[PDB]
Amino acid sequence: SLGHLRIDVLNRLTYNSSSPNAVNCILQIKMGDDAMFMVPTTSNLVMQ
Amino acid sequence: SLGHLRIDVLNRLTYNSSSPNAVNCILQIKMGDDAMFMVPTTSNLVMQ
Amino acid sequence: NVEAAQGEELATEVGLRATENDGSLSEQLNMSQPMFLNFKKHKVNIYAATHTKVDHIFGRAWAVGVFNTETAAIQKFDLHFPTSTHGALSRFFCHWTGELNIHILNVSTTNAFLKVAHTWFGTDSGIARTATLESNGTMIIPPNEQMTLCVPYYSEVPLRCVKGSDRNSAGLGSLFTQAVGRTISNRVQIFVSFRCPNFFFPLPAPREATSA
Amino acid sequence: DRVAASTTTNAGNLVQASVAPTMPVKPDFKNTDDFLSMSYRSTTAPTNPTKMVHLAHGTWTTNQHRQALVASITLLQAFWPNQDFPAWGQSRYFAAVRCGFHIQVQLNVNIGSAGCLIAAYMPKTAHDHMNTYTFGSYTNLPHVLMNAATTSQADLYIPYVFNHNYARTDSDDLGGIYIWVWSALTVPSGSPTTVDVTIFGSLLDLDFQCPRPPGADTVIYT
Amino acid sequence: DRVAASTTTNAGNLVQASVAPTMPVKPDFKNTDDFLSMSYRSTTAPTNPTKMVHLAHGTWTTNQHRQALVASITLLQAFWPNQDFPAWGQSRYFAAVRCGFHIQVQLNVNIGSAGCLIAAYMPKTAHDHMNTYTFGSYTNLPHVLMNAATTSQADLYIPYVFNHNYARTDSDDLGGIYIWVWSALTVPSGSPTTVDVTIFGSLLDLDFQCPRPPGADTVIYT
Repeated sequence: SLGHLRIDVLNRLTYNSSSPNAVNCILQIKMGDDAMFMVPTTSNLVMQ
Repeated sequence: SLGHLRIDVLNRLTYNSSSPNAVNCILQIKMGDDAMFMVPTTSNLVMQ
Repeated sequence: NVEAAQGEELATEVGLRATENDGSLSEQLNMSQPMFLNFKKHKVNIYAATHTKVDHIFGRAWAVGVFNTETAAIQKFDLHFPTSTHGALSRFFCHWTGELNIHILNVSTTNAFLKVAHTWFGTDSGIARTATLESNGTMIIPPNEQMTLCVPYYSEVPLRCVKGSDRNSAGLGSLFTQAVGRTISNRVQIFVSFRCPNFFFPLPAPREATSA
Repeated sequence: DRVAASTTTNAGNLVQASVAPTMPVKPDFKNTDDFLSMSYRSTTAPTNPTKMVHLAHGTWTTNQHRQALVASITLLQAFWPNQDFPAWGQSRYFAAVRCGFHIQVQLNVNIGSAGCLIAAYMPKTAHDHMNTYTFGSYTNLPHVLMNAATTSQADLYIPYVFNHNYARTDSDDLGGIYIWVWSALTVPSGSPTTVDVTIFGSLLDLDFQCPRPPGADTVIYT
Repeated sequence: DRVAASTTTNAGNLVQASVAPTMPVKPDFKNTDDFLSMSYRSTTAPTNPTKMVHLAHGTWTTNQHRQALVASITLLQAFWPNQDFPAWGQSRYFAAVRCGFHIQVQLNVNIGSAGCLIAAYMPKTAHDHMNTYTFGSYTNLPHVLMNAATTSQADLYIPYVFNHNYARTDSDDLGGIYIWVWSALTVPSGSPTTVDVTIFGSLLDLDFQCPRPPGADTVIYT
């Protein structure tokens, strides 16, 4: 495991009458600047 | 006739709860930069 | 203006040409082909090398003949110019002179050496010169192996003609082989590739023969 | 009385026994009209097919979940499906297209709604199969994200990208822009539910080649 | 997030809350293709309507006397009466024509026949009435005489000549070329009687203006 990331509330969402009740969010992992990969190897998966 | 101008919807008006349902619009014809007029002439109209 | 163009002198360029005066046939090669207002003639080389050049095209070899040899007796095998392959592109020319490669491919279930020798003159030079092929340029080929040996041009006819089948001057050669080492079912396959050919004079494009 | 040749565009004329041409007395062949009865620039006519046009609007509502498709545009067949479009008449002759593409996605969201549509670009040979692609990875494509709030317009320029050198007009060969739901919209009450989406396109770097009969199809690359 | 305007040809786009555009990695927007898959010049497409076209052939026989009419062409409506002609598709949009004209009268007479046709040019407001004109005087017009013997082709260039500044496409406004019998032909026997006449036209100094709906007519000068 690469480790947990936890997302918690500091301040609850404050919704207005003209405003939505709850919002939908998305996480994305972008690989870094310096990231190397090494020593190519086969795997059992198919089509990838 | 000087020709039609048509005004149509690309995207319907999106109204909010704090926002009006429908808006009132106005067309104005401004005469151009270079527009000349020519050869003055009387007409049958009155007061104009 | 931009679109239109006019004569009356350059109507030669717009494609009007009198076939009755051709000059030399090679003079037509110099002729500038006609063009309208919009065409762009540009020579675009996609490959560095040219497949069109005589030197390159006949570099690719082609397969003439297959036979198994179970007998040590000297094998007469005659080489015609290529038919039914890209070698048939050479069918435009009669007179041909140049040295030619021979790729022979030895297949032996039981271990056998096989020998290759080439003679431009046929079996009969007026005497039977086939008594032993050792002295005529023999090159020995190991079992399950192949070699690229090329034959120099030795002929009493300075120019071979492609078309004719006449054994004297027409063919591009006649090939001799014999197995050694007390074997059978020694099977060979032989490939003929030209090297820096010189083709002289053209002929019309030959008819496909359905009736042979 | 000599040989006179005449060539315009594709056509050409080789005449024998020609006669010298005639023109009215004191002719003036200068094209433009000065003074001008038209304010337009005389390069209008050939330029005209490049004009930007409304393309394939779609309606994106609450109910549609993620990975759903709002609207679809087949790129190269999009600019002249009908006779009404400006680039149609001149594309009804020439059979090939080298043209580049400019597409500006128009969108309007009433302030107080939240969600995203994604405008991507999928070339034909890619478009052949949707089933292969993970959804979470579509951002690898040339694209632009569109936030509900604070985005009026999304401007993306697409260079010509396709297998074959030239592409057939009447076909789908350039592939097309597909607009996907990145996240559901969230509507407070009361609000209009349907958020209308209009893909307002354009075209640039115009090219045509390889003449054909007006109505007939012709194969080129295959 | 600022105001972004976009203008191409006639259309224009004024956007608020714009987003910076996107392009594929290492884009190359150069239009032309090198190496070339097409030998044609890329200016072909806009130039194409200028291409010279067969126009309204006619049959001139023995029986027809002098002052008779061999064939008739209504000039401006001549280049796109049908959908087949090259200049049609692009003239089906723009409603006005400033264009000049190039018409080359093609004719072939079997050696040993004698007679003449005259190729004249009559503008519209002239064409309204034939009845006024003496025949013997038609040579005042811009024209070319055509001898049976020793004339292959007759080349005449017509500059734009008309009352109004611009002329309507779909109408006859430019008038037209009318070909008349200057003297009867004389045929020895045996010979083919009918001598076929084909007016092989063209167009130059192309111009168009004043956009309209594709199929609808519009008044301008009247």
